[PDB]
Amino acid sequence: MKVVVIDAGHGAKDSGAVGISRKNYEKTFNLAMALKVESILKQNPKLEVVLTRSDDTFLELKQRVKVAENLKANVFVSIHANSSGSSASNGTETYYQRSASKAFANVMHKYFAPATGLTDRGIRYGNFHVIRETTMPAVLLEVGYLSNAKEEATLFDEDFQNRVAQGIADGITEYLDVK
Ligand SMILES: [Zn+2]
Repeated sequence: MKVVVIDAGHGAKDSGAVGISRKNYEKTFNLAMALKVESILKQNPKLEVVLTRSDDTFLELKQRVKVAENLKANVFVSIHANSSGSSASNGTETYYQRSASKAFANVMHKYFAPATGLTDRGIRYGNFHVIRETTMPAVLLEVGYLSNAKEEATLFDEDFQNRVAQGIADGITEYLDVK
């Protein structure tokens, strides 16, 4: 089968970005999203879904990449939530670091971006360890900004997460052509 590695950014001592409300942590959002994407993709027998973390545990960047490399993942998707010094910043972004990951970023963004319904900030280059050191198509998704009051609430909305999780799942399913 085709192996899909889903990486929920941060975890444990690393809370990631703290929402403007000061009541939500990015790590919480990342895990909830990863678990939802896993549940959706698990229904596909042509896929073998592996999560770098399935609970609130700490994982070094090198460790997340090692799993993907060791299990020979076909794709790698790191899920994150963004933060800005200005509470006005908002939108969804998809990052790639290597040329071989651009096709996947394009397909992923095609289904992922519309699902968030947030401002489409497009596909951008990002020098992030997990998408740089990986050798298979790898993208990092910054779903939305936790620094924006309305957007933070939206990212922690159950329906939003389910819709976006399906979009992320579609990006993977479509790219791997396992419909
Ligand atoms: Zn992050």
